[PDB]
Amino acid sequence: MARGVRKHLKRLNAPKHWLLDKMGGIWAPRPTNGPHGLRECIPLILILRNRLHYANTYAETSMILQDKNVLIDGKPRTDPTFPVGFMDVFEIPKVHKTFRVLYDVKGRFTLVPIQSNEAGFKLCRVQKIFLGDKGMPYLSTHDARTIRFPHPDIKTNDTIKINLKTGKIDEWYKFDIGKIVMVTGGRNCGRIGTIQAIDKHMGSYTMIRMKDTEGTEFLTRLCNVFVIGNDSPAVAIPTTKGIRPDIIKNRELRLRSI
Amino acid sequence: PRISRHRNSSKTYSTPKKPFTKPRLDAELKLCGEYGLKCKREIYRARYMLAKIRRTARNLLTLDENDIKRRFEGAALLRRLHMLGILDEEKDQLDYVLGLRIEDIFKRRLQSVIVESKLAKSVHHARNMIKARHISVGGQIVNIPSYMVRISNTSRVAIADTSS
Amino acid sequence: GITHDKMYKRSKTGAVQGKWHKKRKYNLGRQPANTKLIVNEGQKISTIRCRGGNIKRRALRLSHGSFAWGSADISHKARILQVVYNSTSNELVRTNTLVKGCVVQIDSAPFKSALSNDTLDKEILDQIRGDHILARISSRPGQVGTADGYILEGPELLFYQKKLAPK
Amino acid sequence: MSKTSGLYTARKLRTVRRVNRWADKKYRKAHLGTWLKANPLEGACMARGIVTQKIGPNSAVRKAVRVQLTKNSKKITAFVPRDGSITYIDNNDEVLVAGFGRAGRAVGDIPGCRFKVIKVAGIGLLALFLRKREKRAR
Amino acid sequence: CPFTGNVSIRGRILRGVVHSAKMQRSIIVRRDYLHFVQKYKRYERRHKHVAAHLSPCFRVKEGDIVTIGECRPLSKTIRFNVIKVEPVSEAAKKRFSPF
RNA sequence: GAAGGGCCGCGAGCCCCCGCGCCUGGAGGAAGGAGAAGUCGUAACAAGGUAUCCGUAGGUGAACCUGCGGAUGGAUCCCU
RNA sequence: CCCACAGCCCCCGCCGCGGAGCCGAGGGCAAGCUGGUGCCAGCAGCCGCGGUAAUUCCAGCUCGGCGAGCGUCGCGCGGCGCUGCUGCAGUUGAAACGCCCGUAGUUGGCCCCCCGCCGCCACGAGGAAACGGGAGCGCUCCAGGCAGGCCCGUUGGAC
RNA sequence: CAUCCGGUCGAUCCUGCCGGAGCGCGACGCUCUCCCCAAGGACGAAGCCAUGCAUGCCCGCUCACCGGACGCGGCGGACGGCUCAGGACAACGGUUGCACCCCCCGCGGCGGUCCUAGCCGGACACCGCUGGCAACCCGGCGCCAAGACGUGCGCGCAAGGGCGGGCGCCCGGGCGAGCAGCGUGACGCAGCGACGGCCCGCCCGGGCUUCCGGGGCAUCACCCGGUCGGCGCGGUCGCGGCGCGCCGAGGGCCCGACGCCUGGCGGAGAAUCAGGGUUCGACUCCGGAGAGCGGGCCUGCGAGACGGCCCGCAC
Ligand SMILES: [Mg+2]
Ligand SMILES: [Mg+2]
Ligand SMILES: [Mg+2]
Ligand SMILES: [Mg+2]
Ligand SMILES: [Mg+2]
Ligand SMILES: [Mg+2]
Ligand SMILES: [Mg+2]
Ligand SMILES: [Mg+2]
Ligand SMILES: [Mg+2]
Ligand SMILES: [Mg+2]
Ligand SMILES: [Mg+2]
Ligand SMILES: [Mg+2]
Repeated sequence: MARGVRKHLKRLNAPKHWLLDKMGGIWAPRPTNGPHGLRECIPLILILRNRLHYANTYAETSMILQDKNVLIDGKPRTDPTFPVGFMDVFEIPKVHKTFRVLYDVKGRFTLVPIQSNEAGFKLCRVQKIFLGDKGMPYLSTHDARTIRFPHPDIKTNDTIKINLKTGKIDEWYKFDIGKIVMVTGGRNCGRIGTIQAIDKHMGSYTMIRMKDTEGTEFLTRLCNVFVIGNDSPAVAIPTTKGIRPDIIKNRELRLRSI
Repeated sequence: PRISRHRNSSKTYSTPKKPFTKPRLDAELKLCGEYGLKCKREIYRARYMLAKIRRTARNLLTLDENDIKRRFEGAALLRRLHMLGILDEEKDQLDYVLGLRIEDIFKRRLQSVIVESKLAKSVHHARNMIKARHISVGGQIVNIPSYMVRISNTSRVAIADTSS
Repeated sequence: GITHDKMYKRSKTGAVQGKWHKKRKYNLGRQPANTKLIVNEGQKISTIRCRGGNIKRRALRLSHGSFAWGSADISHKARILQVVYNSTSNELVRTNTLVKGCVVQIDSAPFKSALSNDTLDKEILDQIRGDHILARISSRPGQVGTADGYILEGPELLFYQKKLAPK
Repeated sequence: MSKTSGLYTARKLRTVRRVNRWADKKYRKAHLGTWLKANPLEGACMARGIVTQKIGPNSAVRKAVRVQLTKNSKKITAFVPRDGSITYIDNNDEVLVAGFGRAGRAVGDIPGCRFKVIKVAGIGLLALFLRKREKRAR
Repeated sequence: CPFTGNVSIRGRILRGVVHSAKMQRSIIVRRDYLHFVQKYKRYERRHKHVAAHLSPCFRVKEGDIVTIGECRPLSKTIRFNVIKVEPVSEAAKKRFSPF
């Protein structure tokens, strides 16, 4: 029974969707606390070193971050272990590359290059409405951001559009049947579909049923259902519109690419 | 601990349960002579591979034809066999696999493929030249007698350009 | 030292359980404050550093407190005279020890200073004309460093009056 | 039948097997513990002791020796296999003693012998029998 | 009491039959379930005892069926409170009744 | 606000008594096994020279004998 | 070339050591002729050999198995349907209580088409990897690892 | 990847066991040409230890020497590494909950403080002079710094306490659930403030908790007496016989209690191989416990810490 909090992370005990190599080393980076937690995030160095290949070692990534060449929602971050999460903005001005962090059909993080018209905001999921000091209403989001004095019409599990420049709401999407959603956890991560039923069980989890555009149907709990607009997506999405292929189709694709 | 602890490892052959059996000894010596086998471990390796293929084929055959897993695994196995030249091209049904024999495995060894091309006098001569790096596959030279050639690579086997 | 761990107890069947670790600081305890009514003298309160850096204060001596008359909504600061009843033990009463639930006598001056004539609850007015008023303690000394309460009335007043009358 | 077969009878079968598996001699020997405490080797492949006395339907006198285990201090009897190997063994000498083919039971026509000598003074007995090693240090 | 007191029901709701009602405001509840043994491909009948608090609003004898809800620790062995009682006739046969 | 002191609380170590578990000496007594080519007799296998065996009780150098009741695994599948 | 520096692998030149042991030959179990010794010395997991040809001891010749490995000792699984759920036996080989009543326990004929609950079957959600299985890839092959060429599914690391 | 063989007889058929034939883990013996991978004082001594190393970094404070020393201050040292003694309704694995809880860094908010501010006060460290002592250790006098210490300019604000909904049940800040916040009457002036952060939310982590699983012996058959429950207080971050006082008597057991034993850390897993299974599981990942034995404690958000202190015992 450890006397205090943990600071290390063994490579084998790291999350699977990070795709770390077994023999790369004994250790893995331990993300620091921030907007996203350990199991729904990814350290900055992994993106800067094992994905874009701009750096070959820890020291290069540290130097780059100190030089303040990377922006995360308009605020330069110098922490090599800063956690990056879903619906983030990842812009590198010195190479005119701007990406949005999303989930692929396989259930992994991806960078979707975006335009300037939609790179000044982000979508947030509201999880809690509480009264703070002096009875002032508040709200919290999945990225650990608190807003004061919100519109009464906003309820839990809704989606919020906040401008990055200032940090103010402009519009919100209600949680209802017939609204396009994206799955952010479980066996169905990265899929896109439309809500068709909402079944609530007293004292336990609420289940959400959605249908894929092709006609497929799948189930998931409400804790990882993310509205990304009405009917049509508000933001850009990867090339494939959240359609998971079968093993046979994936094998055909692999053989074609070989 | 050391990263070397996570490396995998395994044996590659099976020994007979009954060692002394006259027909088995005769057959093994016969095969060793025809294919110039260094020792009796190669036969055990061939038996191991054949057993693996046979078990996979059995497990797949126990199921219905229109089973997604059956189609997937049968297609993979047949493609592998066709690419490796163990099974003939015209055979595409899973049943033909269970009748295979280790002679088919042996016939695709490098010594055999160079001997059938008339490039060597005998299997022993082939082994002697192979050990002396005088042969090449495609653009690369291979000095392992047990190296297995693929069907698309059979016609690209030649004598090493740098060989004297 | 002092602990509230359950590892030193028997099981529901009466068996003895084995000791599989040493003592831990999560499960510690401390000696009671035993707050004493005053009746080098003065109010004394101590501070305790609890887990997480939080601060807890136990009173060792005190003499005053705030008491509220709910029916008429009259609250004043009064002096406590002495303890007269306790439902746990007579020894606490003899020693004049203050705890939650103690029944005490407070001075009547603050409440007779006004509304001694207004037609309110008769059973309280007679007490007001005297010198002491029966009251009860609602706070927890030893945790917050205060001894507050309320003036009795209703069935509980009759209960305690009958309890302490024959004595 | 003669065995319980109801759908809710797992407990009875479990206890029956538990009780009746103790009747097998081998299982008792292996999982009872008496053999472990009685065996001089204490479950080891072989032990080390000290020589203290050289002694002797087939009518063939056999050569053996008395040993005293160092780690256990008890006395046992060990047999010297090869031909003419007794000369290599001297009174009050350290030996390494192993078991016979059968674990516990006597082997062959030797009465009450269950141990074998294999090394003497740090040199293999069989090696000395073939003259591979020599005992000129002793 | 869960109705007039200061406790809250939260967690698991279970059912069982009354085993003994001798304490002041508490009882013992009997639960029955099945355990499967893979080696013999058969089952075993098992039971556990669960202690609960019984408020005066309910009247209970031995053999009745009760519904218990989970609450915070009330004592050394009690973490449940009775919520519903379904009377059973006395003299009825004791039977294995999983719930 | 130091040294020091009083009462309680956590609680080491030692003394005393009790219990449990495991090894272990002992005059003498008695059991089993192996070894030898010992002495005394022949109890069983044939109706083994008194048919054999079971339970119980008594007796005798030893095997064993006798009484009461039982079985055939007997030496009889067979008689107004 | 690599390496923190040194090795090692690999590549280019000149010169150039080719070395097999451990068990056994009566049976189980594949593999047989001379000389000694004479129930002695010794072999032998078991059966057994040895008291003048010893097919079994000690030696030479020859032969057999595995092979850069072979043999000996102890333990576990298998052999073993000799622990028996699948799947033992109970007249005579070991083994049906002297008989009856009887609680706990186990097991309980047939019948209502559609309701409730329990077991059951199928599917699904949620939940670490590593190991295991498994798609693809020529570390010269292999044990392995998650890579590589170019015009790369957004290359891939699916499940 | 469903196999049998020799041995009771003058011969024959059975039961039944003895032995052989295979794989794996270790030790011993003989022997060994080249390359690649690779375990390595665990096995009733958690027995005893010379010798060297294993935890530092720096923004703040320079009249030191020529700015680098040193020192005060800050963060870290509670992670990592080793082992398996103890412990058998416990640890542990899966599944719940806190409407009984605490939480550093980091991220995002928030920021009203009752009654010299062109900027307050005194000290010690290093250092100079002077000294004790075998060593380890320190003494006395003396000018000086702060993102250190103390006081504190400031638009009322910490903890706790009294009162504020119903008339059979159900049909917003928020819930399955009367939970939060607020108003008002009394107390109390806690924290921040000489270059402004008290407070709130998330996050990781911890504490306890629901259901199921969790070794052997019946030459252990009855066991427990804070043991079972209730009332009240205290203590705790917090619920709770966790402790104390009073009251009543209960609780567990052949569906195996209690007791005793273990050469007992658990799981993910490993060996073996028709199918069904048997044995093991010190060691790579997770969780737990410990640092000679037994106890106690300071600092700190976090330790009953041992490369932190105090005591007894043995060395
Ligand atoms: Mg006779
Ligand atoms: Mg006679
Ligand atoms: Mg007769
Ligand atoms: Mg008989
Ligand atoms: Mg019989
Ligand atoms: Mg002021
Ligand atoms: Mg200050
Ligand atoms: Mg132990
Ligand atoms: Mg660990
Ligand atoms: Mg510790
Ligand atoms: Mg300590
Ligand atoms: Mg330490």
